[PDB]
Amino acid sequence: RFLKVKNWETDVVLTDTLHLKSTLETGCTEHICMGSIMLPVRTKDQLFPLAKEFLDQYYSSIKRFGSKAHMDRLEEVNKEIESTSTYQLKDTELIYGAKHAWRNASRCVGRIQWSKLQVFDARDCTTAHGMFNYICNHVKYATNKGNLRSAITIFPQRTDGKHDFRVWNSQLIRYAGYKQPDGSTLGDPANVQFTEICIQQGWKAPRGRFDVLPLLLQANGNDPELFQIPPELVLEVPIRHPKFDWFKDLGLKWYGLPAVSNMLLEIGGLEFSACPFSGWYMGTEIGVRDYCDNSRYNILEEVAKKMDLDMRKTSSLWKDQALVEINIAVLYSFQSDKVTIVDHHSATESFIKHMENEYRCRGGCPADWVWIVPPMSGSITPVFHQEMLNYRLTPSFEYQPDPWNTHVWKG
Amino acid sequence: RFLKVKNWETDVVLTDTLHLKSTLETGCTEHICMGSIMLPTKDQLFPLAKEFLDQYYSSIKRFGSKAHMDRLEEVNKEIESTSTYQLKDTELIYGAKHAWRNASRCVGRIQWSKLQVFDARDCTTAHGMFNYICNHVKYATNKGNLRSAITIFPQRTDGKHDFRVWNSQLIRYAGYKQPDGSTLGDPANVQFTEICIQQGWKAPRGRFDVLPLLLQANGNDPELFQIPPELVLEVPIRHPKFDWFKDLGLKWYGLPAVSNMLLEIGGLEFSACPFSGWYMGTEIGVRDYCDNSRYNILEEVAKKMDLDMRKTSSLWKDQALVEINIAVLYSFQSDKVTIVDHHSATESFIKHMENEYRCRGGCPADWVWIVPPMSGSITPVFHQEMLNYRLTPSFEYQPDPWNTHVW
Ligand code: HEM
Ligand code: HEM
Ligand SMILES: Cc1cc(N)nc(CCCCCO[C@H]2CNC[C@H]2Cc2cc(C)cc(N)n2)c1
Ligand SMILES: Cc1cc(N)nc(CCCCCO[C@H]2CNC[C@H]2Cc2cc(C)cc(N)n2)c1
Ligand SMILES: C[C@H](O)[C@H](O)[C@H]1CNc2nc(N)[nH]c(=O)c2N1
Ligand SMILES: C[C@H](O)[C@H](O)[C@H]1CNc2nc(N)[nH]c(=O)c2N1
Ligand SMILES: [Zn+2]
Repeated sequence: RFLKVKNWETDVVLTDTLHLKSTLETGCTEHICMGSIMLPVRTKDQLFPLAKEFLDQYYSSIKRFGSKAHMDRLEEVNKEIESTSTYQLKDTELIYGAKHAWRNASRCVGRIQWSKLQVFDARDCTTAHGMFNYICNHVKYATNKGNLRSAITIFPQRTDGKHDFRVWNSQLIRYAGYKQPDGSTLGDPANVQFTEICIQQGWKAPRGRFDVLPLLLQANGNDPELFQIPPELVLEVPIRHPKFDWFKDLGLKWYGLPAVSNMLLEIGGLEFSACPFSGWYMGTEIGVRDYCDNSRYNILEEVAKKMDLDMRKTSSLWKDQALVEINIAVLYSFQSDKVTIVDHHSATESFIKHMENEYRCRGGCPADWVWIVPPMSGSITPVFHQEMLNYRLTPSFEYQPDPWNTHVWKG
Repeated sequence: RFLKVKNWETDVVLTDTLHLKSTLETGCTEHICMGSIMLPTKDQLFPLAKEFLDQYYSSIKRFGSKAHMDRLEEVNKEIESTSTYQLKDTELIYGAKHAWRNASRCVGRIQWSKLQVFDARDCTTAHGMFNYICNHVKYATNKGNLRSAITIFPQRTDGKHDFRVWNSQLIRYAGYKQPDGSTLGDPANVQFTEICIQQGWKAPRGRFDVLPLLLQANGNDPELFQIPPELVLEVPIRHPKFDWFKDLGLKWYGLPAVSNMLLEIGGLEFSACPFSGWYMGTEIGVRDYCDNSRYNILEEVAKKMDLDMRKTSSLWKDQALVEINIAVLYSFQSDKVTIVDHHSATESFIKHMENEYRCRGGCPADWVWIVPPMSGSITPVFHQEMLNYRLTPSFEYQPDPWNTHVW
């Protein structure tokens, strides 16, 4: 079967056939759409079909489908599964798998880059100290003094679900939040709970507005351990504005390396519960969400104050106006310091070209419109006008519960 | 089966049960979500009639009463005998209101119960339709203090006698493609504009010519009527700071009035049912003015602001976008014509969702349409999970009449 998506700005119509390879559920049914819902120990049983699916895909990608090499590898994995209940990936399969999970990530606007990804194989890691060293090297390599390179570090796979490797941080680099006795928050309100766990675990908190959190690392199902990332490895950018000289005196900065550490990578049925990955920022992630969400740094008021906007009625669009300035500042700052960043116009335009290339070469590109459209200036970006189809392909990146809700403490 | 929606800004969780009364299909499956796709007999009719009358009689605290049963009885026998039936005025009014209440793409539904319903079911000609529409326009406009309204022409019969308003909205600006290759006026309406001329409209060939109405009564060929200019309220667009803004010579109309939809009540189909409220500022300033396939004015405005147009990363589009939108709102407010900003509207809609969950057990909402086309994440609806499903009575999209009509 064929499915058409239309672009309402251009009238370009594309045809999707890739959706036929879809497996996991969407959350939707014929009676309900769950498109805006944020969240809508395997037996040998289910495992071999998932392994076979993956290896069939891998072998097709290299033009070796049905070769003796393909067949030998199927047989090898088959035996390993029946014998050990699991199997190990070859390096080439790990690399391919990790690239494809990014390629398949329907909420990611940055996918034009999916084929350039440095994969760090960390499957020999055994301890939290070992995990710390791997993560430092990833941060240093990815940062590359502001000339950001995409990277993923892959720690050993799940075995019985009692021995998981986890990075407790949601991102490698994030700022502490501290709830004060008066109800106000200092630093990032998104990180208060994780901050509290770190304090509990022995972190000495500086208690400022921009304290880089320590890494909290769990190896082999053991209790996690704290480590401070060497400060010299943490690239940061002071935020200033090209025309407003008072913008610097708001005291804002941000880190250059966006690096998601809480997701689960699934490859051929195997589960990698610690797989920190990083790229570079789109300006709005910082300027819109991190700075201007009410539940975050929430700087809209202060910025509009300093701009002396009319703040008494919302229909002055003072918030919208402050919002643009802040985002100019973010892009300006990163550019001036030579730290890789992309604005939401360039990123979305690039994504539309990627998406069309994908339809032509692959027969589709699953995409989640709710996430792909930037959180400011929605309709003046080309993705707003692009119909998208959302479905799940593996290899994939999945949300998993925060580890403090599940971990069984050893003490 | 009982489903939760979470607001990620406030942590408020609501429980949706109303979806279980959902009837129509979404376009989505467990395998593919189509949330972003714009368009995804006697036996059939009695279930539909019954379902409606059951909820009507429930709404008036008289479910399972004799009057309930007597009407179920009466409509029952009227269908078997006539193959259709007629709504009581009370039912028509209740259904029209609920069609709006159920409109999953409408952010303005806090207003749903204040809707003036004009029963035009006695209409028989295009002139009659014209008369009804002028009255609607004048009533709704109300010298700038806008009032919501719908006018309901006769229901579908054998489908060969449909009433239709060929216009997509009651009031829109013409569009003419040029020898120059470019487009004068609104590019959205080029096609409709040519059909008007081909049907006899003498077009003035300007940038903001109010289109004539093209009305189809009783399946006949449609006819042209100019809305009395004095009834079409327009607003000159100026800026509270930039004096030069007026020199762009931008204007918009005060009355948003969708005229191409199909209203379904209790299985009956009302293919001509123009309805109107009042604008959210972004509809004009973000979409009408700045869409690249619309008036597309960003470049000209940015130039007047002398912004750095060298590079996308200076956010000059974004800068000019805000100003343009300030100008729309400012002008409407100055001239005393009802308008709402996206901040106020979305805040109202969060309050409305609350009410609906509490009093009805849910509220169908399409996030892709509800979140404004500018400044999304600084409005509360961005952070609000919504479930989208189809309830009846409803408004439904219908194919442009010219692709259906035989002359
Ligand atoms: C190269 C630069 C990149 C840019 C500009 C980019 C852009 C984005 C943006 C704007 C989002 C939504 C973020 C949000 O609103 O929180 C996103 C989400 C995502 N991206 Fe990309 N990305 C890039 C690299 C990557 C890489 C290297 C991977 C994995 C290998 C990746 C996988 C994802 C996933 C899994 C999500 C969803 C995260 C979640 O559900 O929490 N991204 N990306
Ligand atoms: C009271 C003032 C009103 C406001 C501020 C309002 C707001 C909106 C907005 C912002 C949209 C999205 C339209 C677009 O972006 O093109 C919308 C769509 C819609 N509204 Fe409301 N609305 C109002 C009154 C009404 C009334 C009176 C009805 C019906 C009686 C209604 C039913 C709908 C329907 C059916 C759609 C979707 C139209 C389509 O799919 O093309 N609206 N409205
Ligand atoms: C690799 C990469 C590149 C780039 N430009 N940006 C990123 C950042 C990814 C997102 C990190 C922040 O996401 C947070 C903030 N809101 C949702 C939360 C992540 C999340 C939460 C939930 C509940 C589900 C889900 N799928 N994802 C990562
Ligand atoms: C009553 C009312 C109040 C208010 N504030 N605004 C409105 C205007 C809403 C609709 C006018 C614009 O809709 C056009 C332009 N883009 C989509 C098209 C309507 C449409 C098109 C298609 C293909 C499907 C669909 N459901 N609706 C109406
Ligand atoms: C409720 C809604 O799904 C939620 O707020 C989403 C909307 N779109 C998003 N888009 C991106 N890129 N990131 C997000 O966190 C969200 N949040
Ligand atoms: C493809 C996508 O569904 C389409 O562009 C939508 C997005 N959201 C919208 N939202 C509103 N309110 N009105 C629209 O016309 C659209 N267009
Ligand atoms: Zn869906």
